[PDB]
Amino acid sequence: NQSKILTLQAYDPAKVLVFIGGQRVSGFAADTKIVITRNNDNISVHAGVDGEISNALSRDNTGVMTLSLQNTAKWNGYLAQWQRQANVTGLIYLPVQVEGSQGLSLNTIGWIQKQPDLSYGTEVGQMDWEIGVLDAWLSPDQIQGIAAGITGLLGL
Amino acid sequence: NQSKILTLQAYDPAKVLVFIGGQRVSGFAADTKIVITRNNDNISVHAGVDGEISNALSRDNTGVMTLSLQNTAKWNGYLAQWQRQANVTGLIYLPVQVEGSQGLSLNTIGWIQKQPDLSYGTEVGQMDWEIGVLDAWLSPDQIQGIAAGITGLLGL
Amino acid sequence: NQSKILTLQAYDPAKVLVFIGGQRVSGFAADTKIVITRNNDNISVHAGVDGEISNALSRDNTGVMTLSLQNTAKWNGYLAQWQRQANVTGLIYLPVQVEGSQGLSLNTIGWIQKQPDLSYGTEVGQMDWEIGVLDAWLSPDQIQGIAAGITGLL
Amino acid sequence: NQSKILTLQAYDPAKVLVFIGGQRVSGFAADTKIVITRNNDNISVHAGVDGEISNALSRDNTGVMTLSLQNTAKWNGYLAQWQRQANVTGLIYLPVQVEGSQGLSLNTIGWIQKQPDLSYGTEVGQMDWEIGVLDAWLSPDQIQGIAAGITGLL
Amino acid sequence: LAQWQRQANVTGLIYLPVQVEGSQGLSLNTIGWIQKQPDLSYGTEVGQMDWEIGVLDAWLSPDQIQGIAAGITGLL
Amino acid sequence: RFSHWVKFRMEESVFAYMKRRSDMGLSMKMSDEDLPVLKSVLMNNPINIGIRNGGILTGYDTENKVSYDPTIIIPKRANIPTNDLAARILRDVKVELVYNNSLHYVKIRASVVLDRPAGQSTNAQTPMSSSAVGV
Amino acid sequence: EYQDKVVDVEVSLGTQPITVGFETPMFLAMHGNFPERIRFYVSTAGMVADGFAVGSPAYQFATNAFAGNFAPQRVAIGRMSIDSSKVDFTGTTNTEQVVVNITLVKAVKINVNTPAQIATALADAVTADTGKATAVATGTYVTVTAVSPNVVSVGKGAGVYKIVNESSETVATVLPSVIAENHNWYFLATEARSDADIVAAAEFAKANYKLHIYNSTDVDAYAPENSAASVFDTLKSLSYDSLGTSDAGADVDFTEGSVIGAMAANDPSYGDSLHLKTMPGMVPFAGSDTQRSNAWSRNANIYRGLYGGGSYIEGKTSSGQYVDVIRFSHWVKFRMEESVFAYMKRRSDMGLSMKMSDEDLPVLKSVLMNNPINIGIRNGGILTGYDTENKVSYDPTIIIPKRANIPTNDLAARILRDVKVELVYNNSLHYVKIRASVVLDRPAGQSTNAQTPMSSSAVGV
Amino acid sequence: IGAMAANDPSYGDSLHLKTMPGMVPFAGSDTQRSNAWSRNANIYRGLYGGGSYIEGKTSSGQYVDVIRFSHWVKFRMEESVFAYMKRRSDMGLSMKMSDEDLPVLKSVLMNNPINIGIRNGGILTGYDTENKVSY
Repeated sequence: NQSKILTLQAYDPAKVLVFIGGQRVSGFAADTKIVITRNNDNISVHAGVDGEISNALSRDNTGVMTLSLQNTAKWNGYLAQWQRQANVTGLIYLPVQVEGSQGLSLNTIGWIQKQPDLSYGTEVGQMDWEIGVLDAWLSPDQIQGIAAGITGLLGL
Repeated sequence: NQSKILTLQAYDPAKVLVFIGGQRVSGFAADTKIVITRNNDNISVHAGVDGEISNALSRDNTGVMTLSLQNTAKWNGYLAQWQRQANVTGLIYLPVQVEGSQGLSLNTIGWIQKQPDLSYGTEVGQMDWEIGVLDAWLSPDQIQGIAAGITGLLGL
Repeated sequence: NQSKILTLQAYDPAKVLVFIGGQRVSGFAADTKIVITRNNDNISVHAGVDGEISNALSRDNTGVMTLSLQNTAKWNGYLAQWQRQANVTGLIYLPVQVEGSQGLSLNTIGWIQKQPDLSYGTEVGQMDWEIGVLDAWLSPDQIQGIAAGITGLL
Repeated sequence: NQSKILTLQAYDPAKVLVFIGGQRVSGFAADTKIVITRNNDNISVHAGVDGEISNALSRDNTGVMTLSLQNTAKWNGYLAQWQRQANVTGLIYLPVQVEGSQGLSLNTIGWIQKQPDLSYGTEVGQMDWEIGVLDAWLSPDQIQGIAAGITGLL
Repeated sequence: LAQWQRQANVTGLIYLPVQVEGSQGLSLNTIGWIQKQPDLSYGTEVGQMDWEIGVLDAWLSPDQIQGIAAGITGLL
Repeated sequence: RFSHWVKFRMEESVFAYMKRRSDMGLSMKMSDEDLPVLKSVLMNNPINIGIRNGGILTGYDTENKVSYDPTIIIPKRANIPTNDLAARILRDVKVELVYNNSLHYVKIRASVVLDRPAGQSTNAQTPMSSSAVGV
Repeated sequence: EYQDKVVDVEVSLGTQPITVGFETPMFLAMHGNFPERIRFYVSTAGMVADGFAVGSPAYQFATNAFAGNFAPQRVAIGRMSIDSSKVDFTGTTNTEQVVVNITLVKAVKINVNTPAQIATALADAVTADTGKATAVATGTYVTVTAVSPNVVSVGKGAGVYKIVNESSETVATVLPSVIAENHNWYFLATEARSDADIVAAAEFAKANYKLHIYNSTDVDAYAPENSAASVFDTLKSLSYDSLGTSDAGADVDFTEGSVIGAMAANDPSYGDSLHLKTMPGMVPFAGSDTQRSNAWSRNANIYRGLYGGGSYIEGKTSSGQYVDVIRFSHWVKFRMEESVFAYMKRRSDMGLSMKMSDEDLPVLKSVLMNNPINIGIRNGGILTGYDTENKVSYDPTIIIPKRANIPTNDLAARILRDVKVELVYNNSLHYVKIRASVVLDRPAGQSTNAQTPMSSSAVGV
Repeated sequence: IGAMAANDPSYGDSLHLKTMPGMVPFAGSDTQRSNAWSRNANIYRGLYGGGSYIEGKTSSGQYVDVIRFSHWVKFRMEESVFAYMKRRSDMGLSMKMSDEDLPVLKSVLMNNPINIGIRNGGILTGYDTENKVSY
């Protein structure tokens, strides 16, 4: 076969929308906006004494989301104030939504995990917020023609 | 001796066919399509107290298969939907086949092990799916003149 | 042995038409007009210590076509407006076709990759727009003859 | 086919006005006058092994504009004083607008990035102040015509 | 060469014989393949394109010259 | 059905391109500088859509030793009869396609062994492809 | 005209349509399908539309001609008046005979025993089938004849037999008439394959600069050299030039078309020959190996199969000269007449007709060197350079006389003479010999001499 | 014949020690075996339980594999040259006896008969230090 264009419109980093609490977030830095990862694998395998393989689904779905920002963005102050308020009162849970472009998306409830480290140097620094999320299953959503494809897979 | 061409026709990456569930997979990325590896060695050795060596064959044959895809491929959505369905109901086992070109091939039953991590950056990212497979013994199959060669080996 | 003329028709640069999006491009600069290059080698070779060698076929045909235009051509404004529109909306792919006079041709889908620098000086300068193409295989459609089947003692 | 003149008006370097902070700049050196370049490619391409290709749009438009001036121009002292004042106080952003004669234009906000070397010799030397711009998109405002909608068979 | 490249790509057979005969110099005879395609420039003058052909073995052979002194030479 | 789809969606693309040119005032003209453009138009709407979806075959065949790539030919101004210039008609445009067949019937030849899988000769030599005697 | 659609698309199936310069063959058949004596056809389907029956000699010739690798896209058909026709069953057959037959479009059916019974059975079905055609069996064959001025055409298929048309018009007298209507044909083939008819055509073609081709089933072709009872022997004695080849189907398939199909588009300027060329439709020669030797001395070419394929071996003509040389001579003649003639007309139509003077005659060197000569050199058909043994050069020479050297009589007649030209032909390769050697173990050490080999002995006086 | 029909001569493989399904071990004494050997009359002798052909020598004393090798070289050397000539003539560009085309035969001969005989080891190559002659 010959070459083929995977999509019709190009992936645009500015088209990726990040919402925390209900407000869009601006002030990203460097060449990595967000990184979404899980904490544990989906299935753990165990060997047997006579060749049998037993698989067990995992029931933990927490994950981490690293947000990279410049230290000149007001969202740094927003997050710091939220952290102080949460420590004082107790409310720590806020909604988190990420609308990807030509890619998977996320919609769950998150919290602030670890405060980054400042570094005042010659250039402008970078702060990386770890935001933990309850459910970390990515959703096809915008991508079309998925319902038909799912029923196409065979298995026994 | 002089130089020699190992084969007659060149190895072609597009000629390698990957089937999951019964559909060919398209959307590979970078410079590595698939990586097939085992989890344990085939034989474990033990030393003795007077020079004897005892060898024990392994009875576990599970392995891993890393699938590298762009985050603009629909198979990402297919796999995500399959993962959600498997979590809801319980069916996780689907057939996996890889037909190599001028190389070893695979034919077994696999499952989804760990979901990769998204990374929205300046360039187009890469997602690596770990697919675990029951049996990971590679088969010569297409390669001819193997049955005769096997009976040629001596040993005692 | 006597010297032989290769082609009965001279190579006329004005017959090398460039079509982007269905419109003919005019206003090319001096010296070169079109430069077409690939990005990676067609066949890679894995040399062995003993002597066995194996080759692999490349599945990537991305290339870069360079267009040189004068500062006073309207096509510079055309390309700038197209760049802005593609940026705001998202559709960035348009057809590209090049017809050779007495040489190879090209017909694929291209996009604007890099914008050129703009210098202002005593003389009229030159700006080289860099256009990328999906596939960079040159096609011998204009030449008549089928000898590929005849050739080859493999 | 007959040769055709591109533009009915000659390219006059004196019509390429440079405005920094609202004042016209005078005292340019010989050879080139203005050099405008971007920093990164407009579109990046991710080539795949099988053949699928995907592209991404760059969201960074930082560029560098080079101004060449003679050692005897007052604008060198102007720029030095502005550099010192911006250093002591902190405000470093001023508007920059460039109007082309028969070419593209530019209008963004710029700042002084690098100071040039100062040589003293037998002849009068040249100093190239490096000015950075927020966005380096060239604008075809002066040229009249709307064919971007007409072009494009995507 | 372009047609051969396309055909070798679609089918798979990429090896063809290559033989070079020198006038008063060394020669070469091995099996070769097309490795890299050249750039295509269009300008005021007729340009040049340099096809890069790879060879299995690059040993030059002195077959045309007559004389056997390799045995004579050598005080090793 | 395929033949009708090719006809309906091939004249439409050409018609659409002509209309766009006339709306701008720059209507198409029968000259060597513009006729070649039709290759890009035809390759765009009808053809490339038919190649992604697999309807149209491509590649090289080793039995016929003939390629399957689509071809397009366009007349030059020197071959148009003077009458057609008066009537403003262009003809003899030629295209070539190859259709891809589906699968309908399949046959299997199973075999069940009882005592031992059939043995093979120990001839480990590469199998010769032709007989030396040819007269 | 009115066009209902701005764009119209014709879609067909099966293949895409195939125009080059070529030399048409002419086949002199026996029929009455038109009053003309020559007509051009572009496809077999055109023939049947004109009432020609499938499997008829004219149809079989055309289908083979169009199947060659160098096939022409237009054939020509002669016409001789039919007196009757025959279907001969002097050969065993054990399957239904589908004898196609057309009047003014049916297919007679026969079942099979002995030839006498089947021949009689066919005649029975022809009658009471259409009482305006004649059919009568006689011993071992059936004669078919038209009772009225009604076109009748007998075909062929599914059987083992041959069709033998007959006519009262001799070939020697018909040919002067067909050439009158049209002369745009180069190859000459004849259906009437009698010994006298073939010789008559050969004499005619030689005097008209046509090329004559004929197949023959004669067993005497490969008979012992002493037996000069074949047509090939007669032509060899007469020193005629015609390309003949022995073939078993020469009277059932008319394989002349296959031979022509490999020459029509082959321009002589390349010096290529008929050696090893493939004829699509002929059958390999079977006669032992000595029989092959006899045919070769007869100048009777054969179709021989080697290494799975079929190969035509040597195109020697009746006189012994290779065919490629003969075609080159005709190519040289034709392309020099047109070139000089075409130049005079370009000058006669401008009012400035060419005149006999030393300031105008020399220009011919630029004309002759341009069209005929230069093409040959480019295509490799004409040798050039130097000869290291005879010490002569091969470059073509052209000599033109001077006005002072022209007799007074010629100036009155306005005709120039004594223009001389020289050329060298380039010969293809037909046969090759090899002397291989094999060494078993450790050949002895070679001589250690390391001097330049002296090329001549000192003592010579 | 069952032990030679599919045996490719290019390997230089001898007929020595090959099994002959269907024959019976030779029952002669030690002296008889010697008498037959000098006669060039091969025998099928059983050793260590199995059966094995012996020495494959021909009537004139030459080893059979050498005889087979020579025929293979002849048959498959003229064929390659003949095949190349035919391809040229089918294109109309038949070979011509000139210095510009005769040299091509080196590539043809090195292709089919020779290189096949070097991969399989039938044809020796390299340098010999006793004769001081290359192979």
